[PDB]
Amino acid sequence: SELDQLRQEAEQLKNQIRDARKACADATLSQITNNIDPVGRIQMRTRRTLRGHLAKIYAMHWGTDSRLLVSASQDGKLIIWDSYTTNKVHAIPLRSSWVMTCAYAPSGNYVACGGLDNICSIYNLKTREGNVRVSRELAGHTGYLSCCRFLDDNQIVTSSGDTTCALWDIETGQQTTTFTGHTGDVMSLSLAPDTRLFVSGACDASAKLWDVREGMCRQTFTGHESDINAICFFPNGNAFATGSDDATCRLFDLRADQELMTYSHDNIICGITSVSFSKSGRLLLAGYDDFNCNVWDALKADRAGVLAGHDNRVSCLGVTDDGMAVATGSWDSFLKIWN
Amino acid sequence: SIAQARKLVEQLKMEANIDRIKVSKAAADLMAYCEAHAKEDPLLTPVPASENPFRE
Amino acid sequence: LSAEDKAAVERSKMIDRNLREDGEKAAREVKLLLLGAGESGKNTIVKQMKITGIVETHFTFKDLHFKMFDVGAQRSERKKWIHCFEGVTAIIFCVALSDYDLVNRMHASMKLFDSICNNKWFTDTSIILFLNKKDLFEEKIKKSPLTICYPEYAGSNTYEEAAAYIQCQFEDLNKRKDTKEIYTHFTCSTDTKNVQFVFDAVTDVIIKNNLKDCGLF
Amino acid sequence: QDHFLEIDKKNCCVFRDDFIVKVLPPVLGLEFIFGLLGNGLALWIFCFHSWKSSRIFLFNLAVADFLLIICLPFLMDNYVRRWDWKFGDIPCRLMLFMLAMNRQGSIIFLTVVAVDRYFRVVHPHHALNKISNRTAAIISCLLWGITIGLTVHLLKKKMPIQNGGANLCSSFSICHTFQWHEAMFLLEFFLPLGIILFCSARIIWSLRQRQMDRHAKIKRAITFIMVVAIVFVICFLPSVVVRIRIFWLLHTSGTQNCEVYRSVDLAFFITLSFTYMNSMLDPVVYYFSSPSF
Amino acid sequence: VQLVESGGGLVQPGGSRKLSCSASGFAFSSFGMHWVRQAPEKGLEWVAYISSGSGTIYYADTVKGRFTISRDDPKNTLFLQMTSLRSEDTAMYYCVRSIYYYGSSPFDFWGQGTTLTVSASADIVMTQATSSVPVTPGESVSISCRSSKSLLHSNGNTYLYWFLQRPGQSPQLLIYRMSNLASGVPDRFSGSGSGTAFTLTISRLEAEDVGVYYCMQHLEYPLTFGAGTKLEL
Ligand SMILES: O=C(O)c1cccnc1
Repeated sequence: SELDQLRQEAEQLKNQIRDARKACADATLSQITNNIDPVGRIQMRTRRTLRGHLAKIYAMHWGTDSRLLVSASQDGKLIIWDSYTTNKVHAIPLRSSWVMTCAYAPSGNYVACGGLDNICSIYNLKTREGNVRVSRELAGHTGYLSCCRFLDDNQIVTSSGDTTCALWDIETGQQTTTFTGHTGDVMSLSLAPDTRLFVSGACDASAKLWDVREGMCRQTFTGHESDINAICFFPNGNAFATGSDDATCRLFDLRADQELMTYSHDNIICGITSVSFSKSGRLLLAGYDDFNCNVWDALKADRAGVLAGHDNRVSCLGVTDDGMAVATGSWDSFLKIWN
Repeated sequence: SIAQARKLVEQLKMEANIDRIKVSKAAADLMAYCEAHAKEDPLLTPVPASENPFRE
Repeated sequence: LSAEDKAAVERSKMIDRNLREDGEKAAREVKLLLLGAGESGKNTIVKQMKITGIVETHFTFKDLHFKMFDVGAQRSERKKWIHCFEGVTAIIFCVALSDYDLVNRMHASMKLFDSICNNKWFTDTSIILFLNKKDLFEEKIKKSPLTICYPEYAGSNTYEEAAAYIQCQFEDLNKRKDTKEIYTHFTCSTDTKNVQFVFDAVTDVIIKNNLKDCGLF
Repeated sequence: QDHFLEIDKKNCCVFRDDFIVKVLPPVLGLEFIFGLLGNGLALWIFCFHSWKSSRIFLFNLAVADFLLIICLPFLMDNYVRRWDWKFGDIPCRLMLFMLAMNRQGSIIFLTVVAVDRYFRVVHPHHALNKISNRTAAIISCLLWGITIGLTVHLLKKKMPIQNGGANLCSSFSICHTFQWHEAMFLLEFFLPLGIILFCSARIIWSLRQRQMDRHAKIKRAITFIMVVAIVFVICFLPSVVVRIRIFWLLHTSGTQNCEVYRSVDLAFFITLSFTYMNSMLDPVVYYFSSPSF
Repeated sequence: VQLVESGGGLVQPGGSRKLSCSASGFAFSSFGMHWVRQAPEKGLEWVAYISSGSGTIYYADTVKGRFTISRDDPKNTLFLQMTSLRSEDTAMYYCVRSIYYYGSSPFDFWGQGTTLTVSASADIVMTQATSSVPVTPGESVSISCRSSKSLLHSNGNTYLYWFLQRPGQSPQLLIYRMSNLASGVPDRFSGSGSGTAFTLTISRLEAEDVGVYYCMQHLEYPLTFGAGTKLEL
């Protein structure tokens, strides 16, 4: 028996799960979506241009008010941008300039940042002293932090470059739940509207669904052939999409446990950095390494819009909860508001 | 090793026990939600500049 | 027109002034990236310098501020975070000369150097080669020949020729020879010498970028 | 005496000869086209190519040359009629001021580019990081203002002097006094020439000291700068030498009684065409040298 | 957070002196400063304002030119120089901090104040409906006010501030912009308005509510105060 029998059993589970996935296969969404009319070409313009940053912008996130957004760039500065009037509400200097992830708390009282440093710093915005100060130093990780997202005013879920994903609480500063299912490096995270399930993609082309409370792998997806660099949640909370360096985007449904479609075009051959969804879910916006940001129809899976307002790699892409505007940031140190 | 393979077994039976639903019905749920709220999605159908807060 | 937003605009102007000052400050400073296999190899030059994630080393030499980033402790796939160091002036790559007799490790260093050299992100960044363990290599030559892991090698076993052979074996992997310039140098026990070589190489690279911007390269 | 004084305020011994129409038309016609094409294409390239301070001086030189090459086709019209001019005083002095200011600005911008290269080679760690674009813009505006001020002396219109009832627009002549315009023609050469020669020598010395790069980059830059310096010297030296001989003859007896001015005037007016040949050559050398073009 | 004022005292007519205020517990550099004086028998009234960058200095119409305000950010202290003082200048002066950004709560902290005494148009006028209203514990009291000009700015926010000054201490901010609660204020407080008619409701009054309530507008540059309504236990 020994490792031979165990490996054969694992292979048998793999075949059984593949056959089960084939069992529910009914029809590709493309044919059923033929009934609904196409969205058509979408003309998009940049209403505001944020030129405060001077280095490459890596990550950004919108607030719950759909007005304030937080930007992270390699120069080691976080800027809170007022979208309506293009004003810098706050400027937070970072001890570690190598920052590639940031998030905005749902209540708008806390922000988080991280990157090549193994510490996920938490900053307070509403300090009575009037200045921004560090609240917690989550330094329990070993690998580089790639994505951190606020789950509540006292709980934050973060993913590191190692094979472990950790859930942290602000009050104590210790790891509550640790997930070790992934084998590669986790790049991006996404929190469902319910705030009970969250997906995670790793470099091994594996997307896994994790439960915040119970803490085990609920779903697995292996439709991609390369690293999952971008991942986001569909607004309804039952579907999610992934972006990879293979120049293709894909949409998965938790209930179906299958890849419903893949978004790609022959001309596009470079990787994908960030992905986001619109309020209605019709529009699937994803950044690309080229000097272009592509908007796809999530249902028909076709190129619906083209944003060529950038001259460098597009890295971050955030969509307001109300869908009033979309902000796209690139490595050109310029952030533009689009709608 | 064996233990982690057994955990894989459990989750797959766990996902197995989840009622893997079929593509249909599932697609109709998305279609119904879109048409039910497409009437008030600014990015799909923008409001006039008078009501739009982002007007120049 | 505005009533209270003028104060916000003024505050934004102060923030912009501070950001511009910090940007000029950072632009004046020069960045260096550390790479190699084996902690002692990198720590040798760090100790030789004269004034947990990445380790930041700041030192002023000849009125120039040097920022050296040690990324050897990350232990993560370089393919997903090497692009962060696109703008670094030079990459200090360290390889121990005495590592050839240890288990194969010289072959691993050669693969690491090949991967770093052929990276698309480092297409216009120079690499500074620091061959550590100079004395240990000379002691090793008298006991073990270089031909154990170098079957193609055929020549006398001496310090000069062995060092030259290792140098030219590390040099050929630079496929894009026209753009990049490899400034190989042997680590010296005497202080105030390696830093001189690093400063000279960085000055040469900066002159090259200046001439590129002029319109001559 | 046929070639007597065309006296307005000084004893101008201007001449009128045959070879001018036989020799000027081809050179000036070819220069007009070649210069306008070569320089306008560079301007269009700049109109869509970044904003870094390095190219501001090059664009200023390009616009200066563009303005320069327009007046020369009129200097032609003057030569075609062999020192006769059809238009009024206002056009004459406006176009001559444009020509002189353009030449001075081109020389000054060439010197500024040479100094910029000297700073960016010999002293990489100096006030050259990016001289924030506003600083370079104000420096360029100050240079334009000072060159305009040193040339407005021409715009104080006297009259379209008539030799035999035909207007001649030459500010250059053999005169009894060394007015400002003669010193400017010498100061525009010795100072910029010395500055550029010193910059090139220092660049060569520093590059050869400890900067060896035989990958067809450093050698290419060295040869390019050497050849541009050589063409500048060849273009500007003959005219200043001719004027030096003219003024040596003027003071050393022979201020009147038609001296070798007979042929020296032709020599000067033929060597002056090299000043516009320099304008023609400047873009093709400076702008096309970079691989971006 | 502490704002301690000092330097007041007795001044002869047409005299001069320098009031000082040392700031601690907060970033003085970021916060702009306001000066408000209260007459022994009258209400509050704004004097001058200095922004964070020491620019856009504003003065009241009745004190323009006569008074001057300065700051020294390294020194972490505020100066208020006055000369040729008049009889009406006798009042208790408070230094008030203020930060200006989206979601801010300006005028959220007031100093203990310094006393000054002297030996023997085109502004916003706020009409106070009442000056004294008896109340009892456990009841509800509503205070109504009127403004000469509508404060509903086109941006959607109204510039209204409510301050409560109990006997023996400086005023305390209750509600700013008639839609937000200041830090440390019990949630029982509430406010509403229609652009011109403003009401302040204090449900479930306790004994600590005894004091005088002052209204403030921040639409126009010249800040003004109301006559003040005093509540009797
Ligand atoms: O270019 C000049 O300065 C000039 C041209 C023609 C005649 N005299 C002078």
